[PDB]
Amino acid sequence: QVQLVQSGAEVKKPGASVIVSCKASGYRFISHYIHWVRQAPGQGLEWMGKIDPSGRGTTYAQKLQGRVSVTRDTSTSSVYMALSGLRSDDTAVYYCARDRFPLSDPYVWGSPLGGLDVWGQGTTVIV
Amino acid sequence: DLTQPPSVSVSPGQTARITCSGDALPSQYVYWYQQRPGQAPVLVMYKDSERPPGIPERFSGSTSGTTATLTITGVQAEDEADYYCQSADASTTYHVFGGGTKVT
Amino acid sequence: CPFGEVFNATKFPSVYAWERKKISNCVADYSVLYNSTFFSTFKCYGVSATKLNDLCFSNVYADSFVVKGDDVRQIAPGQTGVIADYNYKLPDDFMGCVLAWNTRNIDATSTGNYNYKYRYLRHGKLRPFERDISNVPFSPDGKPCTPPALNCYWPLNDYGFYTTTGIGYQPYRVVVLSFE
Ligand SMILES: *[C@@H]1O[C@H](CO[C@@H]2O[C@@H](C)[C@@H](O)[C@@H](O)[C@@H]2O)[C@@H](O[C@@H]2O[C@H](CO)[C@@H](O[C@@H]3O[C@H](CO)[C@@H](O)[C@H](O)[C@@H]3O)[C@H](O)[C@H]2NC(C)=O)[C@H](O)[C@H]1NC(C)=O
Ligand SMILES: *[C@@H]1O[C@H](CO)[C@@H](O)[C@H](O)[C@H]1NC(C)=O
Repeated sequence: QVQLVQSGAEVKKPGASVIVSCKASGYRFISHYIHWVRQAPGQGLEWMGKIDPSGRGTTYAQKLQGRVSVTRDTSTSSVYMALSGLRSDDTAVYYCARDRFPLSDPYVWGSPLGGLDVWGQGTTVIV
Repeated sequence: DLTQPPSVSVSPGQTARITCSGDALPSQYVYWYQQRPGQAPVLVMYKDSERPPGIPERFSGSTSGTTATLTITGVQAEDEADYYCQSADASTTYHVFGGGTKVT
Repeated sequence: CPFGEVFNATKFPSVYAWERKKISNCVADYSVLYNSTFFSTFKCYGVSATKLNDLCFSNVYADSFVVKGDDVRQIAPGQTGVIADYNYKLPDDFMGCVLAWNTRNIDATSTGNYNYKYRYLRHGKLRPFERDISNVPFSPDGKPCTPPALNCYWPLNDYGFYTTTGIGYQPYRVVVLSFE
């Protein structure tokens, strides 16, 4: 049973750090990438960053580096995202989404990452 | 940087062509998502021509050079949703999303 | 230098319609390539592949395509076949590195991956580093033709990659670095 269960809705101050979780289940957790995508109200989708759950590295957006920090918890099958120093533009619905690409043997370099498949329910935070 | 038209206005019955252009896409896949307003996106096409199960046989992706194209043949009244395209920076870092296309 | 824009690119082309990605105006490490043991060929002509960090080249051109497992050996100076003759010819004075790696887990659907095409008929041999993206009906007597007809074939054939095959038929992504 593949599903990504996120956290609940929250309200924050312009500068208070927020923690949004993404509990995984069903699928083999260290196989697929977990992406992080937000969406401002009235705006299109914005991609923040990804995580390789077997500790192999992070990647963040080119205008969000130094602000967003994601982390993984293999024991609880969860992925957390930390955003430090929110502004008025960081009010969005925060989507935790999977990857449609079973990662395996070493890491067959050349791989198709992206293709966000099993999107979470969306955590809404307001500054 | 991936750009696309903001709206396509089609009556039920015609063919809607949602184009998506980006200079960093002779070598990168396009992933197409639909989002009916209120909930999470649903992946519509992946790897420029392939359609997952549960997506009906009206969508048909394409890629002609540095230009993607999603085609809805026989548009019904439940296709009124935002359509986004996805790519990367010709590496597999910095995934980008399109500007959206409210198909009506 | 961006080597992820070449090697980590998701969509390589076919071998007949190969493409160059010019690498210019940047410092090149070259050591993300030979620190990896999963490369199945990594054959360098002229250079010795560990003395590349102290050489400054004018421009580096990276020819990227996809061949079959047994077709990798035709990517060499002087070799011949249906890939070296009709599809992609390397010069006899080639100075560069030929890198190839087995992408079975990407490019081999179990149904069959009939998206990579090679040219198996032509009128003559290609000159080195040349391209033929033309798909015209090939008639061996030279006259223009229209299939279906006798003595009339399309010049491009499909690899047809399968997951459950040996390593001579598995897809191998090939990047050919050319230095100047
Ligand atoms: C092509 O892409 C692969 C993997 O894709 C990468 O995924 C993330 C990890 C990000 O780094 C993205 O930028 C990128 O798309 C690259 O392989 C990665 O190489 C780096 C550099 O060596 C590795 O980091 C090191 O790994 C060693 C060994 O574990 C550690 O000891 C170090 O502390 C450091 O973390 C990284 O692990 C590796 N990742 C994988 C999955 O193999 C590859 O370098 C890249 N090629 C080019 C030319 O850019
Ligand atoms: C490759 O390995 C050598 C080992 O001596 C090391 O010095 C070098 O930094 C490595 N290169 C990369 C890109 O990790």
